[PDB]
Amino acid sequence: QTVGVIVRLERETFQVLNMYGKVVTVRHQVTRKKDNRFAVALDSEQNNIHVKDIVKVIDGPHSGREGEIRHLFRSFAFLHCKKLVENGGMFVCKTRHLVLADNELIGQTVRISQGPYKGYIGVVKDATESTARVELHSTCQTISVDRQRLTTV
Amino acid sequence: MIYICGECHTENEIKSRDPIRCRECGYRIMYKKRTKRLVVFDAR
Amino acid sequence: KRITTPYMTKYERARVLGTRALQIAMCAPVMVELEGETDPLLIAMKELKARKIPIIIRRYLPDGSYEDWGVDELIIS
Amino acid sequence: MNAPPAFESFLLFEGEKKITINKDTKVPNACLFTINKEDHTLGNIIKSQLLKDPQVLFAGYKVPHPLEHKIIIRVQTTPDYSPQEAFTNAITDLISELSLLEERFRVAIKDKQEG
Amino acid sequence: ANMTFAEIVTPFNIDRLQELVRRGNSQYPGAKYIIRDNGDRIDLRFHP
Amino acid sequence: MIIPVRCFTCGKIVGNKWEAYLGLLQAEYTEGDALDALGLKRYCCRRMLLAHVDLIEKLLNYAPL
Amino acid sequence: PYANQPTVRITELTDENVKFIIENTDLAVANSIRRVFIAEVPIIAIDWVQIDANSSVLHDEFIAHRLGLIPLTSDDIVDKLQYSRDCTCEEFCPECSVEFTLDVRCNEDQTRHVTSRDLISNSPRVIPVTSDDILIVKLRKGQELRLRAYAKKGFGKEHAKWNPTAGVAFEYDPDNALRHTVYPKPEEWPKSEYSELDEDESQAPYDPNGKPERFYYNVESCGSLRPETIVLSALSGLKKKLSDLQTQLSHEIQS
Ligand SMILES: [Zn+2]
Ligand SMILES: [Zn+2]
Ligand SMILES: [Zn+2]
Repeated sequence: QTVGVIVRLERETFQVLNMYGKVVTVRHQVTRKKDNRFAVALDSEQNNIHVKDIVKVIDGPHSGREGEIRHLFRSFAFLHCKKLVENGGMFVCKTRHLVLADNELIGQTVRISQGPYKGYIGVVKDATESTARVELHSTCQTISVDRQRLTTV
Repeated sequence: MIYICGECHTENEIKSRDPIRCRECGYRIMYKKRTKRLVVFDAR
Repeated sequence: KRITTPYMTKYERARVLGTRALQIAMCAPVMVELEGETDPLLIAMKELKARKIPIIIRRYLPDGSYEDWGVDELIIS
Repeated sequence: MNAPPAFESFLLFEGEKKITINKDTKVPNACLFTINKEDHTLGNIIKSQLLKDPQVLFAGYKVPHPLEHKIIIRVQTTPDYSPQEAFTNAITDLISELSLLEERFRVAIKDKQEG
Repeated sequence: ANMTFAEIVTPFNIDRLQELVRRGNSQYPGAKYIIRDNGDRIDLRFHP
Repeated sequence: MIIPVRCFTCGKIVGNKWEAYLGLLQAEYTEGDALDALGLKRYCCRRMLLAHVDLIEKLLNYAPL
Repeated sequence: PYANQPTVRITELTDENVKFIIENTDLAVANSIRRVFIAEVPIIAIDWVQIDANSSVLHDEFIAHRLGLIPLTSDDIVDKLQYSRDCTCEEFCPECSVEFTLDVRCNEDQTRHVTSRDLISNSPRVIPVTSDDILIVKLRKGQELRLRAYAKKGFGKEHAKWNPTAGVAFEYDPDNALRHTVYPKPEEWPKSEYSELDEDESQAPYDPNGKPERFYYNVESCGSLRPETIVLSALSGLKKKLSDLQTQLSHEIQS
């Protein structure tokens, strides 16, 4: 329910700064989330902002500071600032208080009910919106057919 | 699942953690039963 | 007074056609009016027959010096 | 594995026309009929029938590749006659001949049955 | 169908290469990869 | 192993004649006479019964499993 | 400028084969007619095959291949029948297919012969042609073989199992009057059954103004169709092909 950003590396623990702005001390065995570097967030003035963008904090507890975005959330953003000597320069603010400076048919036994390949049976290797690959049981090949041409067993 | 003893044709089920053995022969070769999935052939 | 031959060697033809075809593939301007062509190779050949490719060949003489040649200056065979 | 679907050796798949015409530019009155999903069965007989007509200056056919199933028939007639007209007349002549042959073959079957 | 050639997108072949990208690896002829100028490789058998 | 259904070359049925060919051989027919009796004139079909080896008899000796 | 007026003479008529002569015709028409005999006289052959259970020594597709080459009596039914890929049905229906069933359970130490007799059609109009009978596979005690198949309309060009003729003997110019062939030593060669050359010559005198004619046919059926039915359906199919081509050419020219 809540992500965290490491703000200090220690012998046996991580000092982690979370979305709430609360610095916590946690064990080595938190999970690494897949960062989304292409995520888009809106500042307080309806300007698209991405990571590594220098953004000023005009509202919130950290109002007046200016920092570089390093991580993003649905409604939070983590700002780094070398001048700030707190938590390695890392803090967090809500995004709206900133300003920029698998197909179910896969592996299913199917039966060609329409088209030149009628009669036969196969298994769906790949499936799309329109067509789908079928490994044909009958002959030593695989071919693609419209999903309209398929009828499941 | 079901397997056939290779000597006396004794159909028998075997768990996933017991060594195989014919339940009436003691034989130690088993063959899988035929698949119960639909199989079709074009006669070409 | 360029002492080298006034002819285009087959290797020079190969390199100039390949490079100009790649240039055309990179959305370069075409110095000849095409006639509905899509392949850069054919367009480069058309330019070569027109003698309208802006490349300059630099033949390095074995003594370290060199000669410079316009493509239209050389004899295309 | 690359063996073709044999049933797609005589069936027009989608976006394929049975026959197309191309007026050859080398010689006037010269046309090329490209027919898909056919073989020597129609090509040879149509070639012979076109050769029967004296108004057809030249008539021939080829298969560009046996694995493919195009046949290209070149037809050249006099400059008062369409090659398409020659093609249609040849087809009508062959169909009339085969209908006559069917009738005579039925008559022969009946004769041999009674006889 | 397996072996491939790299064609640069130009305003002449944009339609043909667009259709080839649409077809994908499943049918012949098709394509495997889109290589944009950034270097990212979009594989054309997993991203519909 | 088993007799083919048809002659490969021409396509005449031959799968209803191997057992009859054996039976006529037990009558001490010369093999040519036997094949003539079974209506096989073109040597394409005669090749079939003259050169076929019926290994299925040697294969049924094993267990049915 | 019009096609010849062919004349027919049936020399021999039997239920397995037929022998006839076509006169006043072109070579190409005769060649196309024999090509249609082998290629485009459709019949019904067991194509689709579901193995419910197999325990014979022979793997399944071997049995399916053997069942494919079984000829079937399709004299009249093949006309009203239709191609499965053309008909509108889920998989199969009587309008485009015929169901077969087979089940043999050998629990006797004596050898068993699964033959064509054991095939069970759901319509008596189509049966194995032998119904001695064709052997499909030998079975031992303890071996079963159970399956259900479907036979459908097709012709020999698609696959040789739909080939209705067991060989089409063809001849023309038996005396070699046209000299289309060049015997290096004509003395060595046998005379055809139609050649009128007496047994002191080997070639008719070379006719310059001759043309191919008097085409001799001996069409041998597998028994799936009667031979006269094969020839009649051949001519009908070739006429159908040419009429369809005329329709497409008319549409092309109008376009
Ligand atoms: Zn046992
Ligand atoms: Zn034979
Ligand atoms: Zn149907």
